[PDB]
Amino acid sequence: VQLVESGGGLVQPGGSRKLSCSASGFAFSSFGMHWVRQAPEKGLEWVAYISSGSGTIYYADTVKGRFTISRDDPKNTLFLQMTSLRSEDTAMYYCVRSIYYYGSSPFDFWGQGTTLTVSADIVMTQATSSVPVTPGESVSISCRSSKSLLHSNGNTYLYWFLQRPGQSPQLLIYRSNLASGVPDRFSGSGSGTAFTLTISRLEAEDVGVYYCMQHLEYPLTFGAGTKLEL
Amino acid sequence: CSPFPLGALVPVTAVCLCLFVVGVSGNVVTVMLIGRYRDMRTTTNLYLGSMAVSDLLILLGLPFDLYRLWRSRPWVFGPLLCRLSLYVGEGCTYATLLHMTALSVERYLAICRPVTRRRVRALIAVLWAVALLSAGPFLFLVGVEQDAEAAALFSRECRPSPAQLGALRVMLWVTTAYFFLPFLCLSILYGLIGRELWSGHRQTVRVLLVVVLAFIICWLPFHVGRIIYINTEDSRMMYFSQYFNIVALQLFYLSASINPILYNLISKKYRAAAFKLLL
Amino acid sequence: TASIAQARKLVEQLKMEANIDRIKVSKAAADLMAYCEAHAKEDPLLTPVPASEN
Amino acid sequence: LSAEDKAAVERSKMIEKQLQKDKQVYRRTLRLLLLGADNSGKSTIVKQMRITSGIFETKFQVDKVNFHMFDVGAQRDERRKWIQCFNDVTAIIFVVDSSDYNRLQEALNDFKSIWNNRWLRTISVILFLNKQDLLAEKVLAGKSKIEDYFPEFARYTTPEDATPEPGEDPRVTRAKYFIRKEFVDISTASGDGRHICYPHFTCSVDTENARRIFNDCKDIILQMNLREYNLV
Amino acid sequence: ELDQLRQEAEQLKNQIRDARKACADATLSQITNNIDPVGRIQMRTRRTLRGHLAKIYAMHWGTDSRLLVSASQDGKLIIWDSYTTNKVHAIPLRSSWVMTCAYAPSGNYVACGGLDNICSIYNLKTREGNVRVSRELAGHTGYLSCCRFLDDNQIVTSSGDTTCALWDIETGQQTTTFTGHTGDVMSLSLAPDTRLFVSGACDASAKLWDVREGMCRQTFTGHESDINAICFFPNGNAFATGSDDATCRLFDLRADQELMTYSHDNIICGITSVSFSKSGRLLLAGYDDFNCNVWDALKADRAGVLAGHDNRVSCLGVTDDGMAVATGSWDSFLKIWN
Amino acid sequence: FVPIFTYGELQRMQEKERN
Repeated sequence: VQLVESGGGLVQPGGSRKLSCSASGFAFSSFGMHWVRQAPEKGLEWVAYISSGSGTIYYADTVKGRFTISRDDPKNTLFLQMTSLRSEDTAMYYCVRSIYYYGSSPFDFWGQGTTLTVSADIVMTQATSSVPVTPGESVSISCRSSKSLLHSNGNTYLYWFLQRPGQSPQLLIYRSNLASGVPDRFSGSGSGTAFTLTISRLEAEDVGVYYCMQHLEYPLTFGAGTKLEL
Repeated sequence: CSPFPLGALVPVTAVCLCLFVVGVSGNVVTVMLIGRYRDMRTTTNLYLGSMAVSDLLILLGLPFDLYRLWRSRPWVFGPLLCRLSLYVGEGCTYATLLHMTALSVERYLAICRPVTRRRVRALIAVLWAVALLSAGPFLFLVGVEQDAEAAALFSRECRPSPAQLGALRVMLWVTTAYFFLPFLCLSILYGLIGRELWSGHRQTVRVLLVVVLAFIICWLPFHVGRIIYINTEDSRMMYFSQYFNIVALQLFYLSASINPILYNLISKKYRAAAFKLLL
Repeated sequence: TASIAQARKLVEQLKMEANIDRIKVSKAAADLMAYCEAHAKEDPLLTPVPASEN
Repeated sequence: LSAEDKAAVERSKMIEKQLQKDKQVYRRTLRLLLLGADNSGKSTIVKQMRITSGIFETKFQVDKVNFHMFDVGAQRDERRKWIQCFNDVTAIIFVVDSSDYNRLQEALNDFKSIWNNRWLRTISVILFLNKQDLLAEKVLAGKSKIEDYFPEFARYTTPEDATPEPGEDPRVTRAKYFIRKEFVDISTASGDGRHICYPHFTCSVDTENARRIFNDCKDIILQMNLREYNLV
Repeated sequence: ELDQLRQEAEQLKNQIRDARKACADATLSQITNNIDPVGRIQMRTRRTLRGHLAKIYAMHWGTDSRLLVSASQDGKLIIWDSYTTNKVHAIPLRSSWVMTCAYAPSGNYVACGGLDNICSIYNLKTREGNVRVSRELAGHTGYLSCCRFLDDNQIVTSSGDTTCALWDIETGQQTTTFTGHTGDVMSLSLAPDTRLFVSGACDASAKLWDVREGMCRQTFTGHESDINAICFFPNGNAFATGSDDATCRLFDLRADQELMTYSHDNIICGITSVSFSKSGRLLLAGYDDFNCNVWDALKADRAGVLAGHDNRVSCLGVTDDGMAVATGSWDSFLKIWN
Repeated sequence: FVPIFTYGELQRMQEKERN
């Protein structure tokens, strides 16, 4: 699995630019694609979403109408026709794969991303923005949501992402359930409205910012981000 | 002066009752064998069951019609009853014709080849809808009773409307499409099936020949008599058309009653299921 | 020769089967009944649970 | 209904569409079973009819019709069990070398067991008498006669409707017709009109084997239609 | 020499018979004669799974009672979500004539077997997201009859070559071989402890096998035809075996003999699959009469009849929690009961 | 619907022939 984004550069306001990402090492047709931006010194924001076979497409309220997403399954590449660029649309976009089935782990792989230097919704909030901690001490991060994420089926649609300095976000927890490749030191538990991420023992490689996300509805909303200082 | 005096009416009534009983028994047996057994619910079996249901619905009209032709002066249970009496019968006739055409086409595509249950059911539903829509005008053009205070009340039974008779005429002239096209289809398809098989096979071609001959002899007189009816100009013409139309009625009921005899009872699986049900 | 080998194998197989501690049928049936009764309430098939648990 | 559930339902619908597409190829492809003893020349047919291993699949296409022929591999002679899987097939290709007068009884017993099977009661059997040249040579040389194996060969007479081939001696024709009659005697037994055998003569060099199987499959499909479509 | 060996074997068989008869102090039909009756257990089709292109032959429930895998001779293995009735994965098999399937207890791997004589293990947790062949276990000189996973690394397989083998997915070699049977093995049955398993073959007899020692300790007889199905009791001390004689028998490992017989003068069709409930009170068995009758394990009385299928019931499986039961048939449907 | 004349249309027709 590897995702290499291309098409970034300096574009004047109101211009047109199309980002292209090359997929390889996995079934690009079976996995759905997502676009998440990251403004400089800011948090993550969901841009759009496309299902397998271009059967289901959704856009965020801030990009609906202007930007359009398209995929090419035969060639195994993703396109993002970005028209009518604004001064506030400057951000680094990441291409993320996802698959939906019983036991799946959506948002498992995050691409390298590309930078584009131009020129009710469940709002997530975190009371702790910066928590300096020492190595080896058990760190506990708390999260708060405005709407109960507990669906009638009993599943909790909460996602935790860890973006280390100079690296793409990494999925830690997708539903208490531990993702593949993540050590067992991380653990998540909470109620329908209160969530807490507890670390058994922090290490030197655990430094970074923790971003939370809810997947109860299509308009995915990220959190403010909790950074840990060594 | 009376229509079809008692001299020849008693045999007509007797044969009508006999054909009605035979057709009702056959349709009931066919429906029971098709519903009770799952293996008897194939595409052709579904067509045969729908055709038998249509024929039975037509046979349920013999009662009322036997009453019209015996006593046409007294009431006919109101206009709505007659209108529906004429509409359900015409719709079931059109549905039977369309089902025969579809079964012939399916047999041709299956035997003369060099199928889906959903598709067959959708086609049957479309044919039923077309048959019910084509008979629509019969609910407004005809079926309305039409004529000392109570002596005045007598002499009333469905008759076509006097001013709208032209509409009924131009409609029955278009109804001929339900004869020429199915006749051509059945003839050509049976001829091709015989050329492929006969040139088991002998019995199949003989059954097909008997079926097409019965279809002709039973349906052509019906349309001929109806065309004569809409073309009545003289008194003797009407007198002859009365006999021609009662003969057409007898032939139509004979066909409706013998349909399962020619289609269902001739099959091996149908007879096997019938024997397994009775034992 | 394979015949003598198969014969000796079958002979040795019956010896291991004869020297087996076999308990009476009464105690085995009693144990089976006790096991079935110990889990009778925990069997959705034997006891139909309400529609809230299905 | 959460978004993950909707995505799962969409994937299920896509899988259903894929299965519906595969149905168009599965229902149209005709499956056939290839049976025969070790001495049978079925391998020569498989190698020439290309127009601890288990099942062997052979696929060929003639007249735009895709045929799938399967040959059993290392499975033992216990046929009553694994034969149930090959039911509902179009036909079963049964090849037997009629030139070996020694093991004809075993072939007849196998054909009787296959024809009188509880599960193959509605499956037809295509009989191919391979290696007719060796049979002709053996019956013309006079070294081994059929009377030494079957006592009825001396009393059998050639049918009146027998159309011999040009350049063939009457002895070879009589022998092959006697073998065909002996096979038909068991084929017609317990037939009940639900399955019919198709005796045919073929050889190792006969390239027309694909056409005979095609005609047999056409006839079987025609009979199945006549039965199902209420025409028999 | 051989004559003396056969005489000694006959004498040992007679001694074993006399010992089994001596321990028959009382039958199960007499002790359970005063127990309360089970009544009539009515089951209705809750979910109807369809999509297979050919006949369904085998199915198995995993650790989670929500996931379900079914095998069909069309060459496709579909994982069914019993709750949402959604198709999770589709595995295109290389060999269409599949006869069995297995679901690992961890839920990461699944196996299949048929006339190809090769057990192919498919990985479901591949990082690439596509189901691929993990190992092609070959070596059986016959069609594979049934496969069952012991753990995430070991798997036992049965074939019609009269021999069974214990495979190691890590290396792909037979760690243990069983050659005691005299007929084609049809189905296996793993104990809840995963230490012992009993199998039945066409020799009308079932023998208890050992995973480590690899030697048979007990041999059960009493059938008059081929044993097609076999299932172990939830406790692990007994098991039932189905045969084409339309008579199901219950055998106990501790008693080393039959305890009860399930038969009815109206049923003459053979048995294809046998299964037990969570507690073992109800015994479910599939018959060739297009129905699936439920028998009382302690009274042998028919507690119900399942006639939701229109073709031969080829398989039967009960969830680990007994919440629902699945019945597969050759009509390409897989209905869920309760 | 098989057209069959009624007693009413017989007398009407007869009265028309005799003017």
